[PDB]
Amino acid sequence: DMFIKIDGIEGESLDANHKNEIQVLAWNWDVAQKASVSDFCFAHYIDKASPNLLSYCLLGKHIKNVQFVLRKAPLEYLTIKFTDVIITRVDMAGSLETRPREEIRFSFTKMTQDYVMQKSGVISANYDV
Amino acid sequence: DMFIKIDGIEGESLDANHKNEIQVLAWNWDVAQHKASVSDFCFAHYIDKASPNLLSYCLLGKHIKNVQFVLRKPLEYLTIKFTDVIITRVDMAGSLEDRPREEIRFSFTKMTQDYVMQNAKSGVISANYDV
Amino acid sequence: DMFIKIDGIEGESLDANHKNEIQVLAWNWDVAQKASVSDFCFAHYIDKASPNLLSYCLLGKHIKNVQFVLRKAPLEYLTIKFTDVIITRVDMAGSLETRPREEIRFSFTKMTQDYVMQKSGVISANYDV
Amino acid sequence: DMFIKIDGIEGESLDANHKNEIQVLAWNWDVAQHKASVSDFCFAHYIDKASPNLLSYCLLGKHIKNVQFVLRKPLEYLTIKFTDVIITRVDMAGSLEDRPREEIRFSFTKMTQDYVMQNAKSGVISANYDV
Amino acid sequence: DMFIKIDGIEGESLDANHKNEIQVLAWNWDVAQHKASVSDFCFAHYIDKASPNLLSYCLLGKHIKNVQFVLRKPLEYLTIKFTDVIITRVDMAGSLEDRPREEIRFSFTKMTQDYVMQNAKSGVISANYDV
Amino acid sequence: DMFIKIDGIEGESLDANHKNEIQVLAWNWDVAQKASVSDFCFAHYIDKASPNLLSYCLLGKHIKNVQFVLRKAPLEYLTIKFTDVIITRVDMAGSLETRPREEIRFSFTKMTQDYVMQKSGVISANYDV
Repeated sequence: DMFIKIDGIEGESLDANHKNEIQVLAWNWDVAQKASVSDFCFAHYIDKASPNLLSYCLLGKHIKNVQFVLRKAPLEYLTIKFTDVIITRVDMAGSLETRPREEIRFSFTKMTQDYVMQKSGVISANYDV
Repeated sequence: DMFIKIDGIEGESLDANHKNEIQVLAWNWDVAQHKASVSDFCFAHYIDKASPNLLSYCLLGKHIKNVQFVLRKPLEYLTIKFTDVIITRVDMAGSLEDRPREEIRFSFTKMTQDYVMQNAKSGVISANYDV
Repeated sequence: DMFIKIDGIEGESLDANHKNEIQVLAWNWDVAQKASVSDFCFAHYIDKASPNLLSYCLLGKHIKNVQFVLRKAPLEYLTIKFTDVIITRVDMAGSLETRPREEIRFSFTKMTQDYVMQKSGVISANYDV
Repeated sequence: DMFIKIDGIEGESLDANHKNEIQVLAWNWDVAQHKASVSDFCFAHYIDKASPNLLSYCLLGKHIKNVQFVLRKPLEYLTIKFTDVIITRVDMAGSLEDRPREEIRFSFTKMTQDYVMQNAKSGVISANYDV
Repeated sequence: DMFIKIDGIEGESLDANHKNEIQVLAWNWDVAQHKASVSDFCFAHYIDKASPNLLSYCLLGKHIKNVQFVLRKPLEYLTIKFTDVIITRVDMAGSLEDRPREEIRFSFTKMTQDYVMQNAKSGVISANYDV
Repeated sequence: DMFIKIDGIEGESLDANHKNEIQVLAWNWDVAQKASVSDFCFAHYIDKASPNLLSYCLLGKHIKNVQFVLRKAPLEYLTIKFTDVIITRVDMAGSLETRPREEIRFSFTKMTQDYVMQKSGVISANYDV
């Protein structure tokens, strides 16, 4: 299970620990070679958050915190937290065979990546621009 | 179930609530921030009653006042309404591994997107935009 | 069933209503953005019309009328008629698994697109350069 | 069944009517009008008796007088004959998911294409062309 | 079975002989002669204990003294050891059709490659190279 | 069965007639339009020859003769012999599902291509730069 919590933009997950967050279907992020850091990318079904992701994109409205979480099917073993997020792309599509989905890309000035070991410690990275 | 209702251009859906609109097979649309860059709306349908009218409006650059696109579960949970539409592309194709189909792309000056929530509606979340 | 009737260039269909016309296997056509109108494209097996499509292509010989028809498997629900046609490409290929086929592209100065409703009216478009 | 007979370069077909010609696995050729632009004729065969001769003629730019390509149902229903041929390309390849094979492309100054009709022949329709 | 042991960056393999190293899912590396052009070494692993450290070293341009990559049948038949490594790329991705994974590419100033032969070891064949 | 014998660089085939040569998994070569002659290309599993192909590549060390042979599954029906060979590329990769493999490309100043007919004669080609 994968979830993303976006300040001011609710989704519709019915998970007990992530109520009203966005269920993530796919994601990616990369960093190359002072480094070149790409937009963070996720996919979700078109849902409650969709019209607000579109507005925020179209306006360049800033989002204070975003939190992305991966859970084993129930340890939340990976957490990435982002600051000063800007929604930079919204891509939607559907066909006749599940619901339509949308891919979102966003920028950020800071991040923290926490990985949780087992129950042992935590290993972490962060970055700033 | 997906429908598009285009002013002046009837389709041939036999759905009770969408009689004579166009049944949509697939669609896509995007927006990116380098003012947003907003793509043409794209959809596919079988070649039908609407096709020759769509081809004319395209060839002539003829404006269309209102277009309404709807997805349904049976809740109509997403509606996108576009204003002042111009048909920018008509691509048709068929093969023995079919009915032939056609992709339509179009311009617009404004749009509204409404997502409708329901509980076991409660409400609608909306966005709108204007060139 | 799909058929194309080309002035002066017979095919070998044994259909009762389209005797000696060309059976079409695939086709496409597109129009974009005064519009940009592409060549009309069809595929057929290499047949009686093939050497004449090749000659006409190689010479730039003009063809007065071409008629393309789609039939439900028997209403002829779509008709496209073209004027002043030029054969602009001939592409042939085969393998070991049905017969070889050939793709033909042609230009035209005019067209009429008739769609037939049911039995009701007709809706039509045309264009000229 | 597909055969190519190339002057001076025997293959190893064991077909009765095409003894010692080259069996063809695939081919293609095209012509487009921007004088027509006419592509090299292309075919594939297994690496065989003809291959090292084909490779020599290519390397040397050696002219070949006549090449005859035939498709058969058993009516030989299409024949293309080429004149003054130059081998412009030899690409060979093999893998454990085989016999290795080789694609050959060639130049020509003239060609004739004959399509033979039969009823339950009646005739032939032909085209020819000359650089 | 494939392992990579990276100085200062533990993984979480539970293999007896490679405890706390990184299990590798796929890799690639090449060298071409136009001094040879030598590519970054590339590998993939599941997102694990090593990932945030790998991401830090990348972001900072932090040098890593020794990296050792091993393939095993159970003979460890190929070992490549690299010296003075810099992490040049970190690409991560997940989907519902999974654990997410991550590709890592890295720089190096020297490497040694040993291939170990055995009979029913007898020996090792080696190559080494230095920028 | 496909084999390649490289001067000074042994492989590990256990075939009786090609003991200690390199088992080839795939190969290709092409010649186009004085002709443009590509590098000869073969794939093999990472094996005894691998570290020496890498060294020779990295040094530009010359190899006097290379012999490539194809055998029916046992007539050796095709032989290509190369002179003054240079290893120009080494590309390795593996995954979780047989062993890793490596692709090798090499240059040469001369070659002879012998094809064996049946038992009849031989047909041959060669080239020099």
